[PDB]
Amino acid sequence: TTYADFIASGRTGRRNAIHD
Amino acid sequence: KDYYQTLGLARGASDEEIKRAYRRQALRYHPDKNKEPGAEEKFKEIAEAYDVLSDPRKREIFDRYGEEVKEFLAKAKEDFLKKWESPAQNTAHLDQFERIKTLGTGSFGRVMLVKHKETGNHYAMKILDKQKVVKLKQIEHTLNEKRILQAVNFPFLVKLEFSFKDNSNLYMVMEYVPGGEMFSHLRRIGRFSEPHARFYAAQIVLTFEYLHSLDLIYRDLKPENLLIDQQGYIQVTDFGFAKRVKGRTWTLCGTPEYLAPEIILSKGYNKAVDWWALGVLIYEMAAGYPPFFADQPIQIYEKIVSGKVRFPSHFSSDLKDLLRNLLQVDLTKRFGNLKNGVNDIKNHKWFATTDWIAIYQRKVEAPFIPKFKGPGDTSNFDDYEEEEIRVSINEKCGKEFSEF
Ligand SMILES: Cn1cnc(Br)c1C1=CN(c2ncnc3nc[nH]c23)CCS1
Repeated sequence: TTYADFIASGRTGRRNAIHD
Repeated sequence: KDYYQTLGLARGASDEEIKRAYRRQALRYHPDKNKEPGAEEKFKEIAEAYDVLSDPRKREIFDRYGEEVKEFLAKAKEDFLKKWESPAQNTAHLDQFERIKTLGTGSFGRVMLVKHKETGNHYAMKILDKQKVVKLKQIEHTLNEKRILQAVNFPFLVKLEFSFKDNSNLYMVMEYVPGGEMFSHLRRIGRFSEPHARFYAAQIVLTFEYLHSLDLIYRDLKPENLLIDQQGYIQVTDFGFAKRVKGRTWTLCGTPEYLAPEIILSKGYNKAVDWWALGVLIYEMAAGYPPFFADQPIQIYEKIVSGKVRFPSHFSSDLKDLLRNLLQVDLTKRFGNLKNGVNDIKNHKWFATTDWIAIYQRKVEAPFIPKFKGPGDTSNFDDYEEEEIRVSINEKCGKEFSEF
């Protein structure tokens, strides 16, 4: 399930920005 | 309810235009041919839209909804350009402020709670190291940031109170919003009810209308950059990526989940990427998680350009429609970037319940007023390791940050 995938992808924390 | 759009007309149509446009639009929703997808009410909507625009006295009072806003913005532009032309500089000094705790750190620099020794008031102070900023090739973004923030003035934007520099740091002192970031609550409350999301989203909508009228692109809409004040309302911070852009622009910056396609692709983009991000914000708010995620950013950008959004089952049908139109991969169809601009979002079925006047005036009942613990409370805020701020005996990068 998506929620289980969201806990999987290490992106549930504060997302830093990209300066590229 | 915009009569001019219901009749598919522009605010400057003639008296025959409204009569024929009424007859062109009454037949396209006639109760005898297109009396099918419940459009008998679109037909009544057209019927009431003629009765007001046909009457030159009814029309005149209706034209005072737009004209009031057109004027409100005109004065806001003028107030912006005076401050844009003469940006405040060295309006305080470090040793006026008692450094309390850290309030946050990261890709920028460090934001600490401080206290003005004299006025005994409470501020957030963002400390940026000149050498690290030139390291991260972020000199032009940092200079921008202070310039756009000291010149803007809106209920839902944080207010820069002071700015100044010493030998190796750039200091920025803004109003202290104590309720914490929307990110920390959105991840504790798990998600937001659709009316709750509608509350915050409408403030973002009015704030992007203000900023875009100033020709500003914000470029970092994300729940980590929105704060909740004591009235439950929204205060936006981090203007690190904001640019004044009359045409296109090209820097790929932002936060991967929230980037519009055209930022990721090498084609230029416009303000319209702020409406894309708003679609991400409403989605993450109403579901608990962002529409496009993945462990590697390039996989996020694969989803973002796919033009495929799966919606959750508890997503209302009106929200699903608004999101399909904010997360349009073709910026020539994206809501906010069409003929009627922001009015397409404002007069949308998901936003039929909301009072844009009353949301501006901070009158609405904020569905969540955070926990208040007096003047200097940092309870709504994670804790951080404190560093001490060293100040070199040599000025660093004096040439690069002259304008600061
Ligand atoms: C994430 N982020 C990027 N740039 C900045 Br500044 C920030 C943050 C904002 N925080 C703030 N807290 C309270 N009142 C504030 N007034 C302005 N900012 C305030 C704390 C977390 S860091």
